[PDB]
Amino acid sequence: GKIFTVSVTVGQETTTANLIYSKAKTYNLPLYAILSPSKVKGYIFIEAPNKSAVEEAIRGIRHAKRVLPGEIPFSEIEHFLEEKPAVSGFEPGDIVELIAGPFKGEKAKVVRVDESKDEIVVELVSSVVPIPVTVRGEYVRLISKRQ
Amino acid sequence: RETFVDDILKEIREIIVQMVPREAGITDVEFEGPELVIYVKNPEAMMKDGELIKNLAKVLKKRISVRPDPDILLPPEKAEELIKQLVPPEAEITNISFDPSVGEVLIEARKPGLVIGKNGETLRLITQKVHWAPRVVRTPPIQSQTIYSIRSILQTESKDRRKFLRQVGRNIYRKSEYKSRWIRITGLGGFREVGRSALLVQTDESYVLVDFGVNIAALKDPTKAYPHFDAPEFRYVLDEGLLDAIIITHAALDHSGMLPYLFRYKLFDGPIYTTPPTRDLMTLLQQDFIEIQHMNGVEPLYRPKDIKEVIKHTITLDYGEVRDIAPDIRLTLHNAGHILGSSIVHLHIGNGLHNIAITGDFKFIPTRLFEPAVSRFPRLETLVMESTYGGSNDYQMPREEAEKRLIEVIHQTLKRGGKVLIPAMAVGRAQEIMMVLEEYARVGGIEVPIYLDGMIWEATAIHTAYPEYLSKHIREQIFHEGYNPFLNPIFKSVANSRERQDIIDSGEPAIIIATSGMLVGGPSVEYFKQLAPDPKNSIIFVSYQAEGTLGRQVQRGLREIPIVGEDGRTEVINVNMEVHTIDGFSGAADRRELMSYVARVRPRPERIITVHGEAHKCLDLSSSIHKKFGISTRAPNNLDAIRLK
Amino acid sequence: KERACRHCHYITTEDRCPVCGSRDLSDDWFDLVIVLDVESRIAKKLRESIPEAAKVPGKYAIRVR
Amino acid sequence: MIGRKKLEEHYITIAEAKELLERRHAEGLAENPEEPMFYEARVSLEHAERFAKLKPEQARELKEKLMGLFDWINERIAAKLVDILPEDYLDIRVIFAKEEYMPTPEEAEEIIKVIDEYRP
Amino acid sequence: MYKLLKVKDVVRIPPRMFTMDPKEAAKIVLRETYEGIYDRDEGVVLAILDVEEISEGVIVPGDGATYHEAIFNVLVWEPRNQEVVEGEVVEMMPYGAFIRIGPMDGLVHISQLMDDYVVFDEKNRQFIGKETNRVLKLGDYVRARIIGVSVKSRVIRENKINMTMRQPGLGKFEWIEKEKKKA
RNA sequence: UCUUAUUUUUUUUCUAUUUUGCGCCGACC
DNA sequence: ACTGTCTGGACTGGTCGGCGCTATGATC
DNA sequence: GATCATATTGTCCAGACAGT
Ligand SMILES: [Zn+2]
Ligand SMILES: [Zn+2]
Repeated sequence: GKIFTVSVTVGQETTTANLIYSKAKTYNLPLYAILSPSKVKGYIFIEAPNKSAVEEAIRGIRHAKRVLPGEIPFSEIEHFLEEKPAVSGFEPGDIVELIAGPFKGEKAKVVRVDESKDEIVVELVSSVVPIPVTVRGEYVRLISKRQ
Repeated sequence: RETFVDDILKEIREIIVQMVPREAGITDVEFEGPELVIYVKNPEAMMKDGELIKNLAKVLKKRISVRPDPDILLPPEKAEELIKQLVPPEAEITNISFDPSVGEVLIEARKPGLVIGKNGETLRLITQKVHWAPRVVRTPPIQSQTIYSIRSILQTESKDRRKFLRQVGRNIYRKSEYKSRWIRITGLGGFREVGRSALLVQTDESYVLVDFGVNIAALKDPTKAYPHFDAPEFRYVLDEGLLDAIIITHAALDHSGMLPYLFRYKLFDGPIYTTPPTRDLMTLLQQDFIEIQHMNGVEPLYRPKDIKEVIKHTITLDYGEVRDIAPDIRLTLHNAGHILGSSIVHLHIGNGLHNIAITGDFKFIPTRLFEPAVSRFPRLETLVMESTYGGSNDYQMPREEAEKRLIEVIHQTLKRGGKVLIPAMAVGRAQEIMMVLEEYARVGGIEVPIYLDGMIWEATAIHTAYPEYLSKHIREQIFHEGYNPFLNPIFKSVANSRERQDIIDSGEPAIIIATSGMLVGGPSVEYFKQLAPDPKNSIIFVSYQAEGTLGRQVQRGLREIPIVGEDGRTEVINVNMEVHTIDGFSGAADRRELMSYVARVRPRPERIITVHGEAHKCLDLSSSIHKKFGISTRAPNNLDAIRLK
Repeated sequence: KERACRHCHYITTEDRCPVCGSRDLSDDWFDLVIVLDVESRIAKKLRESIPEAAKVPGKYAIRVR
Repeated sequence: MIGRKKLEEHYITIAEAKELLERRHAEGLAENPEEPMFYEARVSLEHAERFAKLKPEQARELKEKLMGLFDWINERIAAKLVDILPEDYLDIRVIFAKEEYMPTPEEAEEIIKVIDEYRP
Repeated sequence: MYKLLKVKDVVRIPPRMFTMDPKEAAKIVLRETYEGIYDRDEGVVLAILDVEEISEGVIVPGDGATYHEAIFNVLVWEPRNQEVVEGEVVEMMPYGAFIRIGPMDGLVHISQLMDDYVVFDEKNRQFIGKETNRVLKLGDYVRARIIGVSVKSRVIRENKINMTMRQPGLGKFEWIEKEKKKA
């Protein structure tokens, strides 16, 4: 089983993965596994014996652009299939950017972070008065590590 | 939290179908803000008489809005014709708009009294003959840009407004009539200080914010410029989204300055209950504040889109209208008398459990512009009162001889051919000066034109748009008589700097009402610069002057004020025109006025909280009230919680 | 609607979970994983992280919120 | 920066500046408008005539005497000394505390009775 | 600190001043150009005294005006750091007192006016000492040295001057006389 | 029958003044 | 040191007039 | 029905370069 990359349209990787799964189910394809992480945008991973099976399976789908010639080592995608909260690795005192939520497109500074409630507390840097707000841990992205 | 809105709606529908006739065809019953909306298929049998609607409103304790179901709807191009035919031609209808998503017709007319009806029967007849629920608004005789912008925003965002109103109605009626275990009053600002007022009414079920404001004087220090956001109760309320409503006492920067800041960072998503004049004046003042903050070079507090969001989240409440704003809290607004739309907030918590009356800024003596403050309530237990002039020696001079002195000074200035420049606030004393001048000129005393410059025209237009919020004399003049005091030909407005230069260069006597009391900005500075060297002119100050400003410098008798002119060179203003100070037109209650309000309030409150003033003045007022009447008076600082019940 | 189980992290269209037989269903889920072979390496990585997942071919996830 | 380059720079005293401002006032009076100068120059002339402790020629003589008496002092030091006109050690100390040199009592005294000559 | 400078510069004389003397025209242009402004390395440009030497004019392309290389005398005022100066209080407001020392107006902090919590009397704009019982009023001669000059702008009024007065030997002339009496 | 902690006064206004681009075709000098 | 080959750039200016184009496959 | 992220990556002359 070798890992290959399939480039797809951004925002609909899950739909293309489901289409490939249906094609494999109804067409007897030698496909071993398909992975589509939510963090990775526009690409999916396919575990298959060879790249030829990958390009044959993705053939006929207009939303699958191409298959990258290289082979991804399993250590690169090992961390993807690991049970780990998104709030891990976030320490207070740094600066983050909020991807989604009511504060979309805003930079803030982490004040309190907890992993039990899968939430984080951030103070807006643009706010003149410091008012902490809570936002989901997966809704932020680290921009600069500081204490 | 759990919600019982579905059960309440089901029982309301059951009560309706028990009482309302079956042939009316009740289809949907929902909550829009604090009101109950019922959609019908046969409005003819629904409102054959107003007695049924009144009985339904009394039994349900809801603001009943009966609208035709969207299944049947007359075409707008024909509905306009039927509305024009049905409405008498005396009421000049200016605009007709249709909302088909929820069946509504907005009629913007110059005479809403004829459109609404003698007892509301004209609206019922219109919505019976045309099958469109009517809402009548007043066409201002003087066109206002802010009111037109607010109406356009409310019209073009009907979907978002309807969704917000539906979610507000669902949040308000999450449970039935609930008796609160405890009632608490917390001051996040404006306690033992002037400005940045903020009140928090806390129960075990709902939380209510009152007149969230900003401190203009202490804007350099963020700690004192804004209400305390570090309060654990406020942090809990804003963090968990438990703020049920925000009520603004009156439209001013110390009571509504920080309102768009919550919507700028999406800290609040509920409704803001306020009177329509308060709403329009608050948006005007917020826009002006943002403009001067952006001009001064500092970062603006919020964007105009935040003011637009505030407009979209604003619910208009008239005087004396009781609305359910929280499962245990009912809100009503009474005439404060301070400015246009100024409202004393009466919060009734529980079924007779407690009653709070937050006066805010108010005036008790009967002024020409506004009626005296309402001192009678159905029930009163806690009274929160302003203490701006709560000192023992704080005694404002009476209005009669103050206006006599102003009139005689203006007459002496115009006798020698000079020009009268009257710096004033955007709202409040400026319109009072206009009314005094109009009363003086109506008898033939002066025929010179009066020029209104720098947003005073906008405030005058807003005042014209809401004449029912004015005094009894002005209401009698406007409604019963055909004479509008604001529509006098003497009142003129400029269009650009060319008209201002023409006014300055004109040799005829004239009266100019400026826009800034401090002469800090607006056309006031230009008028002062171009009229100071002429000794025939005069300047009248109707407001307090702040140290370090041009107004205080010219009031202190400085005959030569050095200022930064063009080309970066110091140019001196040789002040030869007469300087007068008549500060008797302040809209704040006097110490005698506060004592009279305390003595004449009905019923007597159990406790009085003296806020909105300096700490020494607040303590003096509380001690004086306690010594005179025996009522328990408190003057707590910020971040102080008082358990009323 | 689309719902994902909380115990075995299986993605199913109907109410019943036909893999683990539990009555907990979550409307919010990410990280769709498609399993077609038992011995496949990502299925083994799912097994060591979630012992009750990647038992039969289908759809799975690592985290459910 | 005034002009393309500076040729000579001198620390002028209060009295000579007052004389120059009086000459400018006379020139402005010769000029047809009644305002000779701007606010800053007129205020400077008023301050100079309010603090006109010494005549311009007396100030020049005192400044040249200070310049020729010692070597470490400059035009600025002599101008400041003739402006203040010290009488004892207190004002000399509060003048020279932040300066490069804290003068000894003997040279402070010699500066003192150089200063108080023809002092009003 | 007052300063006299000899400055060489190119002066532009418009054709409307051709009939006048070149020295007078150059002086007029320099007076209307440089007077009343603030320079970073020179200070408050107070006056232009005279023009000593002038040169033959040069006409640049695109402009009919004539450019002359002229040397002239400028009287300026330059505030120096840690420099002592005597002035008169002309303006008093609660946060600090404004004293006139020349073309500029220095600001003295109320906290640091004296080693005593002096109260500001709003009735007559007076300063009253709580313990020293010394009264500061308008028109009183004072002496203080400067600690802060703001040269962020070329306008004289926008520039800010802050002095120090809490040090001994400063203050009113009567205060200095009383301190000298003790010594 | 017992260790190792400290303690206090000096910053001001409720607000303001004349459509490009791309490309084609045709014609003239 | 010669010799054929690969790669890169420019192809007169101006004017009158017209014609025509500058989103779409999912999502609730 | 009304919205919304994404939307693929002809000739000729002169200078530089492998090949013999
Ligand atoms: Zn107020
Ligand atoms: Zn399961």
